[PDB]
Formats: sequence, structure tokens, C-alpha cells
Amino acid sequence: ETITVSTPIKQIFPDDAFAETIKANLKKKSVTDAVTQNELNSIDLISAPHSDIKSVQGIQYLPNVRLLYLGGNKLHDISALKELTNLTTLILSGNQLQSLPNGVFDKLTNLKVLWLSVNQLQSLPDGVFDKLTNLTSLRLHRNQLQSLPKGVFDKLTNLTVLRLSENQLQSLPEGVFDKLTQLKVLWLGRNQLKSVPDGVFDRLTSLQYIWLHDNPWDCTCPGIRYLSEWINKHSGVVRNSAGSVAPDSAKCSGSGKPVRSIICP
Amino acid sequence: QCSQFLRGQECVEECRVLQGLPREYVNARHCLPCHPECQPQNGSVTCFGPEADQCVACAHYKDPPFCVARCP
Ligand SMILES: *[C@@H]1O[C@H](CO)[C@@H](O)[C@H](O)[C@H]1NC(C)=O
Repeated sequence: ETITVSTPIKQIFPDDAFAETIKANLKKKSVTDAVTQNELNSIDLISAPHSDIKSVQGIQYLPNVRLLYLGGNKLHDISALKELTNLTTLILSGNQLQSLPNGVFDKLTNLKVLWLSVNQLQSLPDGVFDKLTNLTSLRLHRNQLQSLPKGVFDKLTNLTVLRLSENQLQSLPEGVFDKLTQLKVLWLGRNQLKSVPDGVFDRLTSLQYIWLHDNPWDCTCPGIRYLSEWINKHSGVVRNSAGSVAPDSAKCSGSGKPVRSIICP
Repeated sequence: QCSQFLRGQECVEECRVLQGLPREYVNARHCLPCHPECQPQNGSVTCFGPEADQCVACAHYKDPPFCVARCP
């Protein structure tokens, strides 16, 4: 997308905060100033955390934007990001996203960092991350996910960090982590998980840190056998919310005994 | 008096979580440097806490679970 004639910032970016943002970025004197496409082409980095931005309408005119720090605003719509193909870092944490368009990230194939935390996401579309083959960090902390689509991470073979804590996850799909052989950091704490699929962690051969605390683990046998044996075999990998090694941090619901203390006949 | 984040006594809008040196983590809205033995990362945070066993990767050697300056 291209503007053909000089146009006021205020007209390209109808959001008052975001227009102010573009003006400061281009060092203009006021949002009434007209801008060219070559000036918009010059924008590589937008950083506007906690800026009261309610829409990024107009951002589609920034073909070279590569780093987008938009955490802590009031966005509920991100449709205009769809063709920002040079994005490598997209921080949308702390906005008002309740859902994501199907295929919204499909053209953002250079994305490395995608942070969607502290929103109100109720679900993830099937295949929403499939085109992000270069993604290394995905954060979905503090949303309202109760389930995940089968295979939702399968294309993220380079993923290094995956944050799924403080959701409402009732269950993990079988095989959900099977392709993440480079994954080093996995948060699953503060969800509603009573169990995991047998073998769910067995392809995570680079894993260094995992959070499993504040889940209502069902410690009846034989269902708990895999998770108990895994923690015992990975006792230095489990971290508590404070960040310390704490294999006992994964607790049985009801009794509060450590999951790893359970022995099944 | 700081509305967003503090680096020492300075009020800043962001910490050096994904770029800038030294790389940082945040605790109670304070920017704090990652342990110097964590290797700065491109595409992820560099640390999740202060300690030499909370790095994503070690800059030099690793004496599990700690990143260390000298060959163990
Ligand atoms: C990561 O690598 C890219 C491409 O090589 C580079 O442009 C960017 O500055 C780097 N990341 C950091 C924060 O150094």
C-alpha cells in the first residue's frame, strides 16, 4: 500500500495517539503536517508502549517497519498488520485482543518474536502460526485459552521460548510439543491442567526450564505415572514461579503433595 | 516517581529485554541486567532472572546448571 500524494498524518492514521506516534517518529512538528510515501518508507522501528493507541489504521503504509513495540495499548483489531512483511518483532502484549483473524500472520514470515500476552484471547485459529517458520519466541501468557488446536505449534521448528502460563488450559493436545526440538523455555503454570498426554515432553530434548506449578494435577494412578516419572528424571528443569529449581512445585490437587512423590504400583 | 520502568534512578519507557546491552530482565518495574555470563539473544529474552542459571544460553562455558567464565 502506497499514498500517491502528500497527505496529513492525521488523515492517514485516524487514531490520535498513533498519529502523534508517527509524528514524533518522523520528527514532524504536528499531526497536521503532510507526509510522503518516502518518509513513511523510512520507518524501521515504532516504539509506543503504553501510548493509549486504540487503532493502528494507517500502519499498512509502512512497508519497511521491522520492529513494532505496541505493548500496553488499547488495540482490539490488528487487521492492518497483515502485509507488514518485514516484521521481525511484533509486541502486542497488554492490549484488548479477544480474537485473531484467521491467517493474520500468514505473510509475516520473517517474524522471530511474537508476544500476545495479557490480552483476552478466547481461542487461537487453526493454523494461525503455520507460516511463522522462523519464529523463536511466542508468548501467550495471561489470556483465556481453554484449549489449543491440534498441531498449533507444529510448524515452529525453531521455537526457543513458548509461554502458555496464566491461561485456562483444560488439556494439552496429544503431540502438541512434538516438533519443538529446539524449545528451551516452556511455561505452563497457572492453568487448569489435571493431566498431560503420555510422552508429551519426550521430544523436547533442548528443554532447560519448565513451569508446571498451580495446576490441579490429578495424582491418581496410573494416569499420573508419566508426569511423575518425567519430573523425577528432569528435576533440575522444573522451576517455581520465583524462578528457582523446584521439582516439588508441581502439586497434586487435594493433598498438595508433590507430583513427583507419587509412585504407581 | 516513575510511571513506567526504572533503570537505577532513571525513568525509562522500556528495558533492554530484546535489544540493547547489557540485556535486562524486569522485576517489579525495575530494569536489571542479566547475569554477565548469559549470551545476549537475538529472537528471545536473554535471561528470566538475575542468576547465572537463568540464561537462555551461556556466553562462554557451562557448569550445569550455571553459565561460567572459565572452563570447568
Ligand atoms: C538479529 O539479527 C538480525 C539479522 O541478522 C539483525 O538485523 C538484528 O540487528 C539482530 N538482533 C539483535 C537484537 O541484535
